[PDB]
Amino acid sequence: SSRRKWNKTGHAVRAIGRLSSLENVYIMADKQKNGIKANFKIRHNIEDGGVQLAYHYQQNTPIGDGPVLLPDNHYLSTQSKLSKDPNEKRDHMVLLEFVTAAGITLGMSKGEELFTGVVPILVELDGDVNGHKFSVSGEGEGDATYGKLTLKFICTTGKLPVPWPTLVTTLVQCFSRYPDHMKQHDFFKSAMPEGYIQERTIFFKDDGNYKTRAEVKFEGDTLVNRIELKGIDFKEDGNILGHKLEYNTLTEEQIAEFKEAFSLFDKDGDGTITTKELGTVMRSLGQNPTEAELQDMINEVDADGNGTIDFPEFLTMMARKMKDTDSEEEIREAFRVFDKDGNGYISAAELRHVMTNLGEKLTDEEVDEMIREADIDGDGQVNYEEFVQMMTA
Amino acid sequence: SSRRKWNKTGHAVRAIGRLSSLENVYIMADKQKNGIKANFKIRHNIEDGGVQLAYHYQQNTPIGDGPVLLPDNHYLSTQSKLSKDPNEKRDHMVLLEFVTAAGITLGMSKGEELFTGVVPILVELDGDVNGHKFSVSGEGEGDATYGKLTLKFICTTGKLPVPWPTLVTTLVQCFSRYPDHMKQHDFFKSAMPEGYIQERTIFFKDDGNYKTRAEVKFEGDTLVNRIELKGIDFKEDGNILGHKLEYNTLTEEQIAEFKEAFSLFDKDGDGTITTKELGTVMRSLGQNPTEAELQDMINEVDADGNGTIDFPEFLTMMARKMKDTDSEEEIREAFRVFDKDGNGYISAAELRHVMTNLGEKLTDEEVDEMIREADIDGDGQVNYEEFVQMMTA
Ligand SMILES: [Ca+2]
Ligand SMILES: [Ca+2]
Ligand SMILES: [Ca+2]
Ligand SMILES: [Ca+2]
Ligand SMILES: [Ca+2]
Ligand SMILES: [Ca+2]
Ligand SMILES: [Ca+2]
Ligand SMILES: [Ca+2]
Repeated sequence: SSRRKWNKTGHAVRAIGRLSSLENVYIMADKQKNGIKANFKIRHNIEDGGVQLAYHYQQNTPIGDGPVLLPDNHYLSTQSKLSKDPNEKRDHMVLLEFVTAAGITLGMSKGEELFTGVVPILVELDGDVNGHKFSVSGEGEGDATYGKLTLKFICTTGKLPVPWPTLVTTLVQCFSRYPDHMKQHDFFKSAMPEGYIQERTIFFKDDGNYKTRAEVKFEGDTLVNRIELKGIDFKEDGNILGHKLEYNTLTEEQIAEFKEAFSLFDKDGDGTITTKELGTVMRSLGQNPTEAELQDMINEVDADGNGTIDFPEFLTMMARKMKDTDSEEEIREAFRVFDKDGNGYISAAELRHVMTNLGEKLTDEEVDEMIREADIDGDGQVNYEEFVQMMTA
Repeated sequence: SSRRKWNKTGHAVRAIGRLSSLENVYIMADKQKNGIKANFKIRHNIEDGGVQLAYHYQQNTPIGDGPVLLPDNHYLSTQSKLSKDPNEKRDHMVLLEFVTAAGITLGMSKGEELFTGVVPILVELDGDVNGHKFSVSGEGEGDATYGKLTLKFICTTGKLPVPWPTLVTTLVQCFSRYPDHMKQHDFFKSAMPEGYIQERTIFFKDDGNYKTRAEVKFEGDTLVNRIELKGIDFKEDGNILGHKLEYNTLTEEQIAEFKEAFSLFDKDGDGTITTKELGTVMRSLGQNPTEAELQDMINEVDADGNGTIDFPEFLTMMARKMKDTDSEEEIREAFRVFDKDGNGYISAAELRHVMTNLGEKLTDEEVDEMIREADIDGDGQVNYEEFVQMMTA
């Protein structure tokens, strides 16, 4: 029973750790400066084990003179993916991010209209850390409907004197997705096109700090983020100047596939799936759930409780990994949806029917090429074994 | 791009399947009968692949004449674990379940008082399926504070003529946990001690049906469920009479360890952790978060949005499996909490301090035995490597 004592005590201590390790961006109004303030912590993994904490303090204020939206307390949730470009010989970072706003319970600007489509982005940074001067240039696109950013950054001075992950937060929160009931709390878009000034201090525990000032604004059709950074008090042999942090190089391909699938449900392209939209899709495939049943389905996956499914919630649902036998049954059920006449073979006619009903457009010849790619035995249709290979390999 | 077409289309079809496979018990009032009705579906795994659906329809009405609570629409969420007793030679089933009520947004009987502690349970069933007569007897305990049931059932007529999993739903929803804001919607406890009648029809797709009637009531200190079951139209070679269903024999031990840990937080024993309680625990270990920070922590794991953490939410948080490197860092952080003076060794004095502050009672000699079990090199303290072995092996 000594072991029972160790276990029970260890569980309680670990519970406290799981509860307190949140990396969300917590935002409040700053009415005195006609803007907002924020605070949060980032946990950077150290190579070969450990974490380097980075404590962030933030303030934003408008550049122009027009009225802006000042929010109730809330937070932003972010997922980032870092990678490398096989063809690029300069020191660089490729970045993909999804961000959503939450923390205000369902009971509920001109700049918002500037973000309804895909917007080009330019980022320019001049830095000086412990006297080491450097510059960074980036370009890409933002798609606020999905809370999505995609950019590539290059060090334009040679070798970057600090780790790329430490610069991610410095290198456009106007691209966050604010849900319908939170539109009156989106300070960032409300300040456009004239823009805002964003300032931070970032404290690296047991090491130095960065101080940053940036201007974020439209220049023509392009959203531009221009930044100055100064770092002081860094240790030559610490995790930053010593380059001891992990560069975390699920896949981009898969996420893009899931985005395309999401769009088949999201008929009006506003970035969320309503009961009306889900029902339209289900009826097109021959299932006719009631309004209450549709709402029961949505409720299960509705993380922020606003009653509709956004892309990150859809992504979470589809990313959940299954027991190999549960995944097997899921594929059998999918096969039955395609095989409309139940004869054990999916015909070209059946495949076209399912695709066009979902809302996809393609020619008969394109449908035939799909059957060809899957049709191992050459009989002109797709049997169950062929379907499994197509879906899982 | 044929493969891209297959993938995107398959994702949409699988999404529809994940959304529509809910097994929750959906409850509504039945005002005409002074009771409730419910409907739900159960998915039974078939050996070697597939699922056997069982469509459930349910009605409950009070036995006695006193006033009862008639609920707004809501649902019950259930997790079940089935197992065998190595010592038992009779045909049998061991069962562990946790059930909670939800589906009513935070904006908000005498029988309730009968369930504040641990209550003994007796279950008796007489059945007849396609003319095959059988009986079942079970005994165990219910602990509604945690929504917990534990029982063992025996077939008292010999070999059971149907699979054990098909009888689980028939074989005491008064043991469900209703959260504070939902107490006025708990019909089941409000009907006690006189009790209620529970009737169901259960339709097994492509096969026969069960019809059941049960009386659920107190006899002395014991909650008793006495049932008659009649099954008709079953196929001799189907999944039921053919015994082709899986018996799903995470661990009971681990769950009990986690329950003990939960109790260290839940100071007043009401089955939920408030910000006051979490703060009390954190302060006892030397951390002093503000009220707003405590609420931010709770919000992340607060599935039903009522603002506090119940045992199944705590269990979900602690069951989430980590990347091996993330789990490694979690254990390093736990070690630092124990090692108060930071010298790299946990002393008996330090271990006692952490345990007694959490609220555990034990003697100095019992603390020494814990150190002994972990102290591989015999120096009287626990170093990091010894701690890792104790926590992970
Ligand atoms: Ca939509
Ligand atoms: Ca939502
Ligand atoms: Ca067919
Ligand atoms: Ca074929
Ligand atoms: Ca409590
Ligand atoms: Ca809760
Ligand atoms: Ca020590
Ligand atoms: Ca030792």
